[PDB]
Amino acid sequence: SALRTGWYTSVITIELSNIKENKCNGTDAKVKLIKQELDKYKNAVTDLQLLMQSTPATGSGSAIASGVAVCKVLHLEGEVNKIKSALLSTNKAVVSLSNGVSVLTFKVLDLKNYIDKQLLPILNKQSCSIPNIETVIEFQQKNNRLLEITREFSVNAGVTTPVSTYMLTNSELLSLINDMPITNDQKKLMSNNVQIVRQQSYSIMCIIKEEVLAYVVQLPLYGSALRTGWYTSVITIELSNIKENKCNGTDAKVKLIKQELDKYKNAVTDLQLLMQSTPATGSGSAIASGVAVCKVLHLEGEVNKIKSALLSTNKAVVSLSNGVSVLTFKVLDLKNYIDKQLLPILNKQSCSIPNIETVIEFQQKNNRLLEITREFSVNAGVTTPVSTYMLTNSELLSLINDMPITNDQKKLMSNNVQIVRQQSYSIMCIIKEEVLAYVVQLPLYG
Amino acid sequence: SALRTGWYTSVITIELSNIKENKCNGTDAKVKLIKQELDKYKNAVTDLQLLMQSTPATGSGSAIASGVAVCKVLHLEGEVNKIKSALLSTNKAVVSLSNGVSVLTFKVLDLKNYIDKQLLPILNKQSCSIPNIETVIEFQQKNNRLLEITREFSVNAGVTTPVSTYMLTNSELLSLINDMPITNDQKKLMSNNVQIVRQQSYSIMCIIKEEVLAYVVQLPLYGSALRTGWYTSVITIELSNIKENKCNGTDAKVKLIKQELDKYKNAVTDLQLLMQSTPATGSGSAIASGVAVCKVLHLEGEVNKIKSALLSTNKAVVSLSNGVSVLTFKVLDLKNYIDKQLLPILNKQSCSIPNIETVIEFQQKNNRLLEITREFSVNAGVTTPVSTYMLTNSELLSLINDMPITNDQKKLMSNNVQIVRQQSYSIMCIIKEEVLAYVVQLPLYG
Repeated sequence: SALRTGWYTSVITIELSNIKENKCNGTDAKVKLIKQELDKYKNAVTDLQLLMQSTPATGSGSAIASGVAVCKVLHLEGEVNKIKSALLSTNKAVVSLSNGVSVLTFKVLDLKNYIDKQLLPILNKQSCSIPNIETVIEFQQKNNRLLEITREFSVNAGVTTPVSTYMLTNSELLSLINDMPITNDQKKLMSNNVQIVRQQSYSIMCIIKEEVLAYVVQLPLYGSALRTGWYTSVITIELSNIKENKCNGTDAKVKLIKQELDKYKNAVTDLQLLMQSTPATGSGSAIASGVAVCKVLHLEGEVNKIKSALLSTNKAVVSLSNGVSVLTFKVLDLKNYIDKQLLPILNKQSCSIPNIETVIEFQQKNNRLLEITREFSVNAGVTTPVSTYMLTNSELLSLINDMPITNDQKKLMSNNVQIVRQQSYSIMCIIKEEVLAYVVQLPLYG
Repeated sequence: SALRTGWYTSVITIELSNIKENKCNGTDAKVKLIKQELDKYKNAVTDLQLLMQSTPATGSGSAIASGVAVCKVLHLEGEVNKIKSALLSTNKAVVSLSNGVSVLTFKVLDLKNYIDKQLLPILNKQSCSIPNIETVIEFQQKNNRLLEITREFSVNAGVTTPVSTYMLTNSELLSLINDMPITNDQKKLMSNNVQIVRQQSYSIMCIIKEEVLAYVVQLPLYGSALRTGWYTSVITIELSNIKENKCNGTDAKVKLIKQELDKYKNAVTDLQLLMQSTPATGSGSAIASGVAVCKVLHLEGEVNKIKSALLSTNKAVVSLSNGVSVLTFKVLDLKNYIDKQLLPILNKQSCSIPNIETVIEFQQKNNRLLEITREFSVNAGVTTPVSTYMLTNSELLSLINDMPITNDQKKLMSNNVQIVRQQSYSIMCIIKEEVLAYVVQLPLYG
C-alpha cells in the first residue's frame, strides 16, 4: 500500500455457450436437475447483462479508473474476437489491443466447450437422454464458479474487492503475478502475500459479447470501500525570513538557540533544494490531483491570498484564481514565534542570555518543521502514510469535518483515522514569501 | 539420445492379395474359420485406407517431418512398382526414387503369395475344399501381424512409437541397423540397445496401392507423445563492459576479486571466439528453429529492444522486426552487480580491500556464467539436455506457463521437467551491447 506506484490490469474471460431454450420432455429427476442447472447458467448471463446497464460512472480520481479504461477498450471492434482467437488453444495469452496496448488475458472457464461438446451431446442422444448422476455433479460444479462470480458482481454493482478465489484462483493469481512487468523480488513479494494482494486488488465486470464473458482484474504495482475520488487541502507553515545574526554568544544557552536557528535555516534551504529537483508525475500518477493543486499555488498572488486568509485564523476556505475553492490550514506559526517572541528576547545588540525554558520551547516548536523536512527529503517530496507531523490528529479530524461528504462518512473517517492516513499523500508544494505549503490528498469513498 | 544428429527412414512393405468376395457354399467350421479370417484381412485393408483419409497434417517442426516427407515421395508415379519389382526375389533392396534419393526397402509379409498361391488353390480344389486344421492355423498366424499392425495404426492415427516387434521384428530391425550409413561402432551401439532404439523411433503408415501396403519406419542417427513443433525463447545475461583496472592489489582479498574479474572477461571473450567459429546447420537440423531465431536477433536494434524490455523486469514478451513475438528472460544481471555493487566498493583509485563475504558473493554470481560458457565451449555452442545452469528449475517452470499450450499440457510438462530438458536445446546466439543471449528450444506435443 505504501510502496504502490501504479496499477496492473488483466482480462479474465469465461467462454459461454450460445444455447436457447431446450424444452424436451423431462420426466425423471436427473434430466430436471440438468435443466434447472441450465436455467441457472442462463439467468446468470442475463443478470450480468442487466447489471451492466446500471453500471455507475467513474471519474479520473477513481481507484478503478484504469481498469474501467481497459474495459471500454474491450468494446472496440474485433477486440473480443482477438482475445477469443488467442485463447482457442491456450488458457493465457498476451493480446495487443487496437489501442496499441498489450494486455494479459486468461481463459479460466470454458463453459462453451463443456455444454456444447460434452453436456448436450449426452443429453441429445435421446429425448434428453437420462444422464449419469456423475454428469449432473460435474455440470453443477462447473457452473458454480459462474454463479458465484455473478452473485459477487450483483451484490457489489459489478466491482468487487478483495478479489475472491472465484474471480481469480491462487493458481491463476500466481500465474498472473509471474507475468507482471516487475522484478523477480517483487514477484516473490506478491507471491508470499497473495491475501494482501487480493485485498488491494479490484475485479471489474466488463462485457458479455460473442460468447465471451470478460471481467478485468486490477492489481497494484509496488515500487473498507471504493475510493471514488480525491480531496486536496493546503497545509501551511508560517516562516520567518531572517539572515544569520552572529552576535557575542558566550554561554551554552545562547549557543543552543543559534544551533536551533541554524537547524531552522537549513530545513528551509533543504526543502528549497528538494523542490528544485523533483521529477515529474503523469496523469496516471496517484498524486496527480495534489500536484495539479500545487502548480495552481504557483499562480500570481495565490500564496498572498492564502497568507491573508490565515492571518487571524488557523484554517480558512480560499477561492483560487483557478476558480476552485480549497481548504487551507496554518499548522505552525514560526514567523510569529521567532520574530515576535524569540528574537526580541535575544536580540537588541549582542545576544542576551536566554532562559533555559526558552531554549526548550524553541526546540519543540522547530522540531515539527525539521521532522516534516526529514520526511520529505528521504521520499523526494511525497510521503505516505501521512504522518502525525504532517497533520496532527486534531488537525486531521478538523479537516474531515469540512469535507464535502455526508455526516455518516465523517464519522466513518473519524473512527478510522489510521486507515485514512494510509490512503492519503502529503506533497511538498512551495516555499514563497515566508510561507511553507504542502498539499495533503485524502480519499473520497462516495 | 542426447547424441542424435539426424533421422534415418526406411520403407516397409506388406504384399497384399487382390481378392474380392469369394462366397462359395461354406457349411463346416474349417471353411468358416478360413472365410472369417479372409474378412479380417479385407476389413484390415479397408480400415487402413479409411485411416489414411483422416491423416493429420505435419509441420516442418514435427519429429516425423522427414518420414512424412518420404511417404509423399512414394506417391510419385511408378514408385510403388519400382519397390515391388525390387522385392520380387528378395526381402530387402535399395531403391533409387524418382526423388534421386536412395531408400532401404523391406518386404516383411507376403500375403499376396500366401493367399493367391497356397491358401486359395487348396480351397479352390472343390466348393471351398475343406482344408486341414493345420492350414487354418497357418493362415491365422500369418494374418495376425497385419491385424496387429492395423490395430496399432488405428488407435494412434497412423503413427506409432515405440516401434513394436510387429512393425519391425528384432531380426528386421538388426538388418536395418547394419544397412545404415553409420560406423561399425554405432551399429554395435544400436544392436546392444534395440529397446532404446525402438523407443526413439517412429512407424508411419504411408500408402496402400497396387497390392502393396507400405509404412515408413523412422530411426535416429547418433553422432510419451509426438513432438509436433518447437518453441523458442531468448535467455539473456546482462554483461558489464569493463576494461582491466590494474590498481594496487596487495592482499589476497583484492587479488581474489581480480582473478574473478579475469574469469569474467575470459568467459565473454571465449564465447565471442566460440561464435565466430560455429559451423552451419541445415534446414533438416533439429535446431533450425533456434538458429533462425538467433539470426533474427542480429537484425538492427533487436538487442536494444530486448535490453529495454528487460530493464525493470526479468521476463518480457518482445515483438521482433521479424513480426514474431518471442519470450525473453533475464536470468543473470552482471551489469548491475559489477557496475553498481562491486566496482563502487573496490574502486575509487587504488583498490579498496573488499570484505571476504563480498568475494564469496561475486564468485557465486559469476559461477553460472562460467559454467554456461564451459558447457557451450565443449559442445560448439549447442547443448542438450538443457542444464540447470542454462535454465534453472524456477525459470523453466516460469517459461512453461507462458507457452501457447493448454493448461493440461502445462501440468504435463511441469511434472516432467527432466524429460523436457532432454528434448530441449540451448543455442548460443550473440554477445552485443552488453547483452549475452542464447536461445532455448523446447518441444511442442500438441
